[PDB]
Amino acid sequence: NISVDLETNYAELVLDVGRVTLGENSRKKMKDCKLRKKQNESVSRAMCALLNSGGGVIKAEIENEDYSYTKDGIGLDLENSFSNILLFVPEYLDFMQNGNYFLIFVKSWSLNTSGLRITTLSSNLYKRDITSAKVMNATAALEFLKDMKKTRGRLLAKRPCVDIQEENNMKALAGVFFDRTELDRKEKLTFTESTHVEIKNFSTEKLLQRIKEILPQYVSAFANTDGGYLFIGLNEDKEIIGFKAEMSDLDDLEREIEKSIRKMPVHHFCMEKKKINYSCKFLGVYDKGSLCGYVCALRVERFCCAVFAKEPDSWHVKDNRVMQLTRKEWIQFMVEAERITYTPENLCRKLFLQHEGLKQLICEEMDSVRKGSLIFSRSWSVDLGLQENHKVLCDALLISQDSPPVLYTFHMVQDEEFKGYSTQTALTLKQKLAKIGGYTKKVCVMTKIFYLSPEGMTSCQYDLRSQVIYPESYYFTRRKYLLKALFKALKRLKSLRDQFSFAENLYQIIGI
Amino acid sequence: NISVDLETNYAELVLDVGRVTLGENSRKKMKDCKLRKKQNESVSRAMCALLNSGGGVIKAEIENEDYSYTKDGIGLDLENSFSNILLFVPEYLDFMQNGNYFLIFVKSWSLNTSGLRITTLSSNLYKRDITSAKVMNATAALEFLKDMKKTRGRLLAKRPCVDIQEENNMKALAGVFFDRTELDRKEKLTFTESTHVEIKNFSTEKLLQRIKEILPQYVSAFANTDGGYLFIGLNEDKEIIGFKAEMSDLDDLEREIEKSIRKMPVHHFCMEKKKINYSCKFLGVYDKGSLCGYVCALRVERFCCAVFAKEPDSWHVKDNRVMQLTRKEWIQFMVEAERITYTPENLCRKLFLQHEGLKQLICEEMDSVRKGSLIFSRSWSVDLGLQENHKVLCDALLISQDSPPVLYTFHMVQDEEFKGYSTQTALTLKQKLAKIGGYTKKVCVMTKIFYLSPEGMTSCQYDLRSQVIYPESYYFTRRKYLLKALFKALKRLKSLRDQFSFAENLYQIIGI
Amino acid sequence: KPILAPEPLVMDNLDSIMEQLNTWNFPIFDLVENIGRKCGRILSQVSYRLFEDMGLFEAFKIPIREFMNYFHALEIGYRDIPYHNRIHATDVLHAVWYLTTQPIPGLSTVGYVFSKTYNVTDDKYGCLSGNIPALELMALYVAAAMHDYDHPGRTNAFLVATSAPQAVLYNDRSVLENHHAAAAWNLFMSRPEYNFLINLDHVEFKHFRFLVIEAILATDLKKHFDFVAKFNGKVNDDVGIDWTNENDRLLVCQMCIKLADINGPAKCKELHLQWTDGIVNEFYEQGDEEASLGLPISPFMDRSAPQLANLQESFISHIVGPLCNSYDSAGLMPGKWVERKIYCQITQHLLQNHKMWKKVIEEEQRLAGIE
Amino acid sequence: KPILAPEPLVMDNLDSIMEQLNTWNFPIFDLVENIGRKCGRILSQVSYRLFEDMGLFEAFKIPIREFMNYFHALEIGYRDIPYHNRIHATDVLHAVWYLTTQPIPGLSTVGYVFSKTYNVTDDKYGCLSGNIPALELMALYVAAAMHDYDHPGRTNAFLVATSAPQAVLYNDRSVLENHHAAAAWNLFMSRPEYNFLINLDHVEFKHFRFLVIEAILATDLKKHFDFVAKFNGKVNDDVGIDWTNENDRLLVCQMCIKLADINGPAKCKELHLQWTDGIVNEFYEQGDEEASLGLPISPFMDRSAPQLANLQESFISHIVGPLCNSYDSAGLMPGKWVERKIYCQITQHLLQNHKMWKKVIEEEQRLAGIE
Ligand SMILES: [C][C]N([C][C])C1=[C][C]=C(C2=N[N]C(=O)[C][C]2[C])[C]=C1N([O])=O
Ligand SMILES: [C][C]N([C][C])C1=[C][C]=C(C2=N[N]C(=O)[C][C]2[C])[C]=C1N([O])=O
Ligand SMILES: [Mg+2]
Ligand SMILES: [Mg+2]
Ligand SMILES: [Mn+2]
Ligand SMILES: [Mn+2]
Ligand SMILES: [Zn+2]
Ligand SMILES: [Zn+2]
Repeated sequence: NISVDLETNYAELVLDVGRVTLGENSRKKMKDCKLRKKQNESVSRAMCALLNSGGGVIKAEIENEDYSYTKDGIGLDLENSFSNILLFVPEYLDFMQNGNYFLIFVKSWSLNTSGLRITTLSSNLYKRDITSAKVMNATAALEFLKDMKKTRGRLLAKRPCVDIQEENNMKALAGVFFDRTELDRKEKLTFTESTHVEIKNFSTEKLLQRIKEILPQYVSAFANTDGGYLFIGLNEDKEIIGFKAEMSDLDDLEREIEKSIRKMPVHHFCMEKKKINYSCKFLGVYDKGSLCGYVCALRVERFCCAVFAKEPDSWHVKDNRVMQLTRKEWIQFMVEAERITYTPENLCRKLFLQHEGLKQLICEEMDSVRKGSLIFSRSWSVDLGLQENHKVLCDALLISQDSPPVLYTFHMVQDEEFKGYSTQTALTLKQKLAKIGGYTKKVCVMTKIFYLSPEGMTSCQYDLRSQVIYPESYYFTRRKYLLKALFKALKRLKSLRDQFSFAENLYQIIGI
Repeated sequence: NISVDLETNYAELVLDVGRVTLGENSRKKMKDCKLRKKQNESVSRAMCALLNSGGGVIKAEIENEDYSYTKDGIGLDLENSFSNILLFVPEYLDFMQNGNYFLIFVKSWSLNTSGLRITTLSSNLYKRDITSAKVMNATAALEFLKDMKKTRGRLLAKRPCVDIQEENNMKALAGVFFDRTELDRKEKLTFTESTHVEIKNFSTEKLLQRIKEILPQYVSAFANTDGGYLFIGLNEDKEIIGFKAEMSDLDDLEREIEKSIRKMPVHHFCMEKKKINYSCKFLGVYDKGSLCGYVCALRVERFCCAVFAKEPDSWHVKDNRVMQLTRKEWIQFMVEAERITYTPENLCRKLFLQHEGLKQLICEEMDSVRKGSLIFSRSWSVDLGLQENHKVLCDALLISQDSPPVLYTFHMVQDEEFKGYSTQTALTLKQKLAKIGGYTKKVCVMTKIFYLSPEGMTSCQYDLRSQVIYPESYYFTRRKYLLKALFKALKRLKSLRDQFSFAENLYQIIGI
Repeated sequence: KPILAPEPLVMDNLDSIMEQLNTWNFPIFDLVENIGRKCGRILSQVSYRLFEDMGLFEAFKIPIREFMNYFHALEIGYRDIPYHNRIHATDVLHAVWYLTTQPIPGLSTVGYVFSKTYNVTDDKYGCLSGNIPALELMALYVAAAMHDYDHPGRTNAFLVATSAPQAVLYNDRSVLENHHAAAAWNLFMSRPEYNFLINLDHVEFKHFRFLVIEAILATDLKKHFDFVAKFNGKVNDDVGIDWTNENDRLLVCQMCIKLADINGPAKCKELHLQWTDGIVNEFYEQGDEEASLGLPISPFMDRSAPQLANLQESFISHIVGPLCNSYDSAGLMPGKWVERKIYCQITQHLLQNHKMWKKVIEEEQRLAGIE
Repeated sequence: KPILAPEPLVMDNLDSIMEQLNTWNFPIFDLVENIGRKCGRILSQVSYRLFEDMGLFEAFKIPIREFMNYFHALEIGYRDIPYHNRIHATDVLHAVWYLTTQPIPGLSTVGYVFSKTYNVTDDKYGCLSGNIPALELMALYVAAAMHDYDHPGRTNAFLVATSAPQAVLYNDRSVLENHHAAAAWNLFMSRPEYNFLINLDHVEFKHFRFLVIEAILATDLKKHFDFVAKFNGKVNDDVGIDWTNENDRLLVCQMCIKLADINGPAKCKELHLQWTDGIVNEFYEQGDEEASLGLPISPFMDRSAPQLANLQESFISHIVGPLCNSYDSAGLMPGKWVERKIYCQITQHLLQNHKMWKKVIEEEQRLAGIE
């Protein structure tokens, strides 16, 4: 239920997440917890998609009335989700209540010391923290996947006769308990939970519902850490209780368990693909010579590679659609590493000689700039990998320290509007600077459209800066870092020919 | 209250943490929560010290009686602490109930994809997660410190006239509220908590106690993120209540705040050292023309470098003492990057010719080894950086795939015992292999001591393997990786002369 | 005095034995006996056969007369030393041709030139000729022909230690390889009759010269571990080998020529033993010269106390072994599918030779211990 | 025909001007005028003065006669080309001496050799002579004396493009630097009368030769950015520069000789203008030769359309600028404490010259735009 807003004036991806309740008191008093969780999930998915797609804006309609951002705030759950996604919220997120809408400006995710290339809401990889199954965080999942990739996946020793107790004792006792043909009610176990033992108690009515939900995560945790045994039908005090069921109920439960396990995504880093090796058994419980119920024992063998409880919860924006990253793409991202200067001189001279009014317009525009660089191109859209527009005479990109980058589009057609072309070019330029360029600060690109009359009259048809508003952090940029990011992006896009005035003469003499 | 056990037979650092209650039910039913927290803290400190000091054993006396590890377990709080310290508990920790003691075998911390060089219980660096002050985890602290180190630390822009609300509005409102000479009781604020605003309500009796406790973390969070304002004396509904106090009480509170702020550790990455810029103000609250109480407003300016609420909680073992890492050492660790083969041939030939029984003893010992490498030295203690023992004839290190490394000590003195020397040498060798060598798997070193009679009689005075017991994971080692780690450790210790039989002749011919 | 090739450019009596140019264990010494040691036309004839098989004569419009003249002059340049003679050059050229042209299991293929002994219809095999441009392949073949030109029979260490004029000229930096490349290119540019690349443009000639020089300089064993480490780092990368990158193709060609220069241990028993005998004879001559000059005798170069088995075992385990392992792990090693597993003759021969040398060393040690 | 030095090894008439050897802006051209262009004894006398100041004559028991003979032969070897003559060699030797010996603010000091113009009592200053061994310093000085020996007045690109014999000999890999080092060492080893290092053992002589060759080869501008990047990576490391490491000391010496080779823009206005005039005269001669040969005229080498200001501005902003910035950031730049801030004459002179060239370029552009 997240759609890309195509009617916005911003030169960036704007994701509309629908009506969202905002404010700490307003959100904590929401009667429908399902709606609150759905709104939180939508906002988190939009934020993850923008982080993975070069940054943008999340636009949310303020559902609650009489909401003031200064007086009410955002909401504890939303802030917790943002903190989970991002280590430093102020470095990436900006908040703005514009009229009836709430805008979250999200900077693109940048590679850092952690080594993460993308952001994930939940990797859905589980491990065993001695007794608990926990979903690996981004760093833990990264380490696990890289270790498995590096190694293409993943008898007894004589010891002194000393009476010791280890986890192997619990595992052996659980294995012996697994092979028992029948069980006696109200008997105590000789083992407890460990890295290889999990014990849960479920009601008969909720057993089928919870098998589809909690079994995948425990199976993933066992297959990821060391395998183990899951016992269903034992209370807190390790007393055998079981659940009452018929033979048909046992068959249906076994089928549901098989379907749930086979539904679990699996990624293999080895040459020999393997299935999840599991064994499901039902042990009858006899009380006073009569069958009380059944205990479900599931033995999960150690798996060679990654086992997912669900598909990894990572999102991005492709073809103006918010799409969840496929398992293969997510794995590839995780495990695989990565005055005023007028250039180029020849193109600037040609443009100024062919069109006299263009030079005057450029001088008038640049008289208000303290220091910066202006780069001309026949079509900046082509250099960014988009389709060429032959009606546009030329494009100019201005990079200055006191102002955000500005793209100047010039056209000779009086009765045609080039707002969409310029907006798309600016959006693509911002995305390339953020991701390919390597720029690690908040950046926005403004657009200015001019009509060049044959008689030399110049008019500013469209000025983006006067129609959109950004947080102040977006209005101050680092000129040197912007130029470096632009150079890197142009080099990686195979469109770097003469944009930067390097001393070719000097390097040619030297031989570099 | 953690001491290094010098009476143990293990060839590793054994830390005694005193009596510890174990078992899930036993620990959850402990009447004294202070004692339980103290035991958890001691175990965590010992584990961190062993992780930072090359691994070892934590020995804890089982306080509760009739405790069985297989039947009872460990304890939820201890497992949570271990999970917080270590991403993958089974990779580093082994548990063994030996008689009346509980042994936690801890592997040394190894550099991984996360980039962490040491383990920290709590970095004590706080940041602002929109409304909350949270202690930076290891990855967040690493990123923050590296970013500050790289940069040697850390006006208005014209925008369209659009009625918008941002965090700057809350900051400005809080600043205006800060400068108010007097306040009116039961009036509502125009702002709420944000990245720069924190609002807390404290009782008069607990105010002095909580100033020494919670003020440092909020001050650290503000100085680390963007500065801000802390307001004490406002209830949940943002109504001005205040606390009743006298002028002497205000002076004492101001002195306590100043002492608490000046006590906070500060590390500077810049050339110009600076203090924490803070301003404390007391605003009177007037109700019906009478002074009700006072509101404490603390403005913390943005700080240039790291601000600590307390010293970073990282530990290690030095000079057989468990010492907390100093702030400088912790910062340096965080921000600054890093058949049978008989060698050497000449030394082996000399030892075999000088002592005839030594060759027979070596052959008898190695007849039971399928494949491995035996390295002889005049004194393996010297090669590890320790003091030389002239009474020891020679030392031999055996590396085999089916057995853990074994150090063979040979002596000609019948009436003297070399158990301590051999144990210390094995401990140092294990530590060097784990940390300097780069070995990333669980490793233990056994010792065997032999007496070489002048007539050629050989007797095994001490056999470590028959007297100590390890988890099975320690009895299987990777021979190639062990040899690589030993080579790296010897190279970094400037004691690599002829231990490995490289083809010097071939390299000399080639010229390498 | 231009060294012009003999008037018959093609020798018909060899046409039978050239039919065995498609197998790794090429009986090169039988070809030397058939042609004759006096004339020394082996390298020219083998190069002509390989160029005809590739078709580089028609691809680049290479004149036959100039090509034959220059390769005959190159043959004359090689000295009659036990190992680094024209026979070694012919062997290295045949080995690079075999590595580039023969089918490689699982190698995907993308002007380009294919050998006449390769089956393009089959889709389960590939060849390096289908991923490396024809100009680069010709550069690799020419460099292999030039890899050890004008070799003095002495190692780099001997020249550096004795302060030989060649060592002083190149400042003790890859003396042998620099000398070989410089002498080969000086011979090529000395006479107009040796210019078989007249049909190449100025830029193509410069690129060809750069590739040939890089490939020749890659044959130095002092930088062997550097090349091995660089190749392993490039292969272990998730990107892998990129055949659209000039640097990756240059590295692949350098690895091919390096592997072909030390292919002797990877052959059958007879060829390996003959090459070992030649190299140890050269070592013995060098050691005799060292003894005459008064310098200490280098290891393995003492005729009085031979260590041939130790030298061969060390060379296989340290130099040839890791290089072959890296080349096979990259996936460029020729082989066949066995029915799915891959069978490589080169790796099997290397393992057999290493086992033979280990057995010889163990027997010698046992005999010494008995006495 | 050995080129023996003149019988008077020490010239007394120069003793006054040598007193100004302790300042960066050494009037070298006045010394050339005083000595005389015919004899060309400037480099020998300056080297003798510097060696006496260091005391390397007594430290290594260096014979005076052999040293003077070899340095006179080295002077004779330098050709009378506008820039790369013996005057440039003397300037580079003086610059390396100044960089190594003069006080450096904040440089901690650890046989070793100290200059007679350095105050060891003060603890607020340091010198590179206190952290670099005497053998390495002597190697650096000798390499600076040998850095551009037998220079033909042409760039590497010109030699490569024209297929000069020197380019073919060194396979288009650092032709000029390899030629300089090889010719210097061949001259050193040609005559027994030039052997002033007879008192060094075999290992020390080999290490000295290696250091000299590395320093000479570091002067190539084609690898300038490689050295700059390596030095920046080493300095930005938390470990920093380790003076107990041989590789770090070698890199420091290479950086010193590289900075001294292009020290011209870092001098006063008069010396900078004279060196610029010399280098542009050499460029004009090279461009005339290119026009005669029919090749396109290289940039900045067209006498008809000079671009001296553009060339100097580009050279300062791209080559000298980053190198000086890296050297100063490492902390090895000489300077003085101002009362605490550090004042460096070299950096100030470089900034002033860059501003002068920018002003000249702006004036020329304005004049062109007016017309
Ligand atoms: C000249 C290169 N080299 C001498 C250092 C050398 C040449 C040939 C062989 C060689 N040995 N065994 C064979 O089977 C034939 C060739 C490959 C080995 C070496 N080497 O490094 O010792
Ligand atoms: C031969 C090196 N080089 C030509 C490529 C060169 C030499 C000298 C100078 C030079 N220019 N300005 C001066 O002031 C004197 C010297 C440093 C510049 C260059 N160069 O790279 O163009
Ligand atoms: Mg060779
Ligand atoms: Mg030079
Ligand atoms: Mn060869
Ligand atoms: Mn020079
Ligand atoms: Zn698998
Ligand atoms: Zn600071």
